[PDB]
Amino acid sequence: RISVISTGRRRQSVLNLMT
Amino acid sequence: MDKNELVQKAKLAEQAERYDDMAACMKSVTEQGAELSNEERNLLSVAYKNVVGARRSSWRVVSSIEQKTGAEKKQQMAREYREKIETELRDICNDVLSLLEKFLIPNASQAESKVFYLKMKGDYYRYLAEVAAGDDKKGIVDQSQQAYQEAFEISKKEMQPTHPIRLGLALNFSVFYYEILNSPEKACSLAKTAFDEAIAELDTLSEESYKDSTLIMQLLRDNLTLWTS
Amino acid sequence: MDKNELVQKAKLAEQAERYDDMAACMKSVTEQGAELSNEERNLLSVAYKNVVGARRSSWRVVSSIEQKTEKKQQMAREYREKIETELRDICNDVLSLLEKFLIPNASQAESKVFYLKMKGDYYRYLAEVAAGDDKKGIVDQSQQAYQEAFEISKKEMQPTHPIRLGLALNFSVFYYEILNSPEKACSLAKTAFDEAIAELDTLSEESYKDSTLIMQLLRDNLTLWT
Ligand SMILES: OC[C@H]1O[C@@](CO)(O[C@H]2O[C@H](CO)[C@@H](O)[C@H](O)[C@H]2O)[C@@H](O)[C@@H]1O
Ligand SMILES: OC[C@H]1O[C@@](CO)(O[C@H]2O[C@H](CO)[C@@H](O)[C@H](O)[C@H]2O)[C@@H](O)[C@@H]1O
Ligand SMILES: [Cl-]
Ligand SMILES: [Cl-]
Ligand SMILES: [Cl-]
Ligand SMILES: [Cl-]
Repeated sequence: RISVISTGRRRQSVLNLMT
Repeated sequence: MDKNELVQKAKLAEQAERYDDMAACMKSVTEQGAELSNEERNLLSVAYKNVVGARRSSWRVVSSIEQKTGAEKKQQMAREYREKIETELRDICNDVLSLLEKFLIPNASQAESKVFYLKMKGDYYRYLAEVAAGDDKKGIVDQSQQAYQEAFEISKKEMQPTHPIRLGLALNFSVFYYEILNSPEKACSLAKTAFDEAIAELDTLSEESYKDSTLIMQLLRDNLTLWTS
Repeated sequence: MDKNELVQKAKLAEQAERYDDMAACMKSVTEQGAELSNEERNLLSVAYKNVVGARRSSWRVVSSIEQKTEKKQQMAREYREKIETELRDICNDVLSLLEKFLIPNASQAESKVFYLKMKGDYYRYLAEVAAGDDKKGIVDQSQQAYQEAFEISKKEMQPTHPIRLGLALNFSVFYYEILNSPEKACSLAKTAFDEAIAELDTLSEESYKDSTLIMQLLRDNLTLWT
């Protein structure tokens, strides 16, 4: 399941998602 | 394609984290001319949030690098890359603002939806303002502020202080003040008023309404804390 | 355009997390025909790993959706095929650079093994989404690339060398996942693990910083697999 490759507080803004 | 095929493809693309595909699907849905359902609106909004968000994040990284580099051909490289990203960003925002003008805002049949789309117009002009320079900037900033202000008046008249969209508008409009107009005092006043008017009615809410409202109330609270400390 | 300039653009694209831009830069660098520096080799590898990785991830999600469902089950299939085409294009892109520039120009065993392993890897990604007739020829090209890398690394590299270890790991995974032959997979990973531990029993110091962690991957597969 594993293979390998070798090498040499911000302000909030909001999106409302109404159901 | 018909609407349902487009909507299901948008949902597939969302699952596959392919947001450009997702946005193209929902743009086509919007362009069929019927008022969007809450679900279609959410898919559209989430798609473009991710598409423009990737550019905003990249822009801030490359802007920072450009500003922190003893000039060289290095600074010019970063400048040009920044401008490449800005063009993508502007095209994305113009697309959204055109959908808002031609379809979304005209078709909005309820106060809730109307405030939502005007807030969204304020947001995407705000993203243009983040990246605007000189002559164009003032005009863009005014367009953002006018969308937000109109959203604000309708929400005040038509919605409960605890409504998540009324609260979320207050949040992003306060961010606009703080960050785009560099007016901290108005930003904090706006945010605090929305917060205080919501707690005063928090007893009205059901178990579920309460959770919706309190999530955005926390965001107002935390922005305020950040800005007054 | 200046190579050093393309390289600095690649690094900018990387920091901005725009990996398609990053890959396009390193591709142009490769096409200039000079042998890649170690830095350039890493940037190229990292760029395409991310680019192809996004499609592989998308492909696995959309396949899993397609399985767990007649009109929706077919929409997924045609989306999956759209993703497969991007994926195949990316793999063919990489495999062409390897064939035309990287592998023939590699003047060191370490670079040559690295690129042959990369060839094995990208043919493996093609085999992950290959169907019917074409799959067997893809699978064979992957195996021959790995095998060629393997023979060189056995002669020229220490058993604990991270590239030699990473090759044994990926080649063993290929045997298991692509050829479904854990008898070959276990044997190769075991032999590779045993040779590396014999070296560490002899020397006082590990020669490379990442040897032991890759060795762990080998044994864990050896224990997980038979
Ligand atoms: O990422 C924005 C950038 O992408 C391009 C294609 O290279 O256009 C895509 O995105 C636009 C904005 O959403 C869409 O209007 C367009 O249909 C889509 O191909 C560029 O044109 C744009 O600058
Ligand atoms: O994502 C793969 C997809 O991208 C396209 C452009 O839409 O091609 C780009 O990626 C290829 C693979 O790395 C490059 O060979 C090509 O030069 C680059 O523009 C498609 O052609 C491809 O399917
Ligand atoms: Cl479409
Ligand atoms: Cl719907
Ligand atoms: Cl609170
Ligand atoms: Cl270099």
